[PDB]
Amino acid sequence: KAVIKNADMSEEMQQDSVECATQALEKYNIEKDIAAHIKKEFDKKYNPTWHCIVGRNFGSYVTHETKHFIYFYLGQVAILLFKSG
Amino acid sequence: KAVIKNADMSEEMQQDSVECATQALEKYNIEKDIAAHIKKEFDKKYNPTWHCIVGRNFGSYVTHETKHFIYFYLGQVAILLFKSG
Amino acid sequence: VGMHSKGTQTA
Amino acid sequence: VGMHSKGTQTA
Repeated sequence: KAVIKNADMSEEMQQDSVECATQALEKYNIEKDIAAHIKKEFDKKYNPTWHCIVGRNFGSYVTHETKHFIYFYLGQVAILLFKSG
Repeated sequence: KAVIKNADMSEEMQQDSVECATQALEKYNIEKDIAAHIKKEFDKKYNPTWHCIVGRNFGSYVTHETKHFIYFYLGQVAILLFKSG
Repeated sequence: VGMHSKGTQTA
Repeated sequence: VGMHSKGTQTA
């Protein structure tokens, strides 16, 4: 049930984003742990430094490296994932 | 009404965060704009690169530069502000 | 590396 | 240039 709202990344990395987040929602209930899982997977796979926010109510303003930004919904939870540093 | 929950940052810079966020909450109604305002002010004053999340429900896992992290509440909104890159 | 700022808002 | 990871969670 993935709705990508904003993305500056390749399609493959987008798809990896969605699937990594889906796995994290299957495994964890707390937003922070879901975010931790995603962030850690991405630092491992794609190199640091990634940052992830998971929640139903937030606004953000962030800065990211070219081609390394995604903001999408999975059901009712919004997920922001991006690389910086 | 600032409740600092988690901080790795000088006291002065902490107090600047809170004041900056208070001014932002007076001025803007939308979380994203509040975050935008705070992030932008911090890039100007303390050099890039800062990132800011403002909301009533989210979890996060992020990485920051030593002494450049704060997470606090201001009324019913939580604010995450940190520097990386 | 190019750096770009972005804002997001849940509805 | 030390880097540290942190998690946060709203109530």
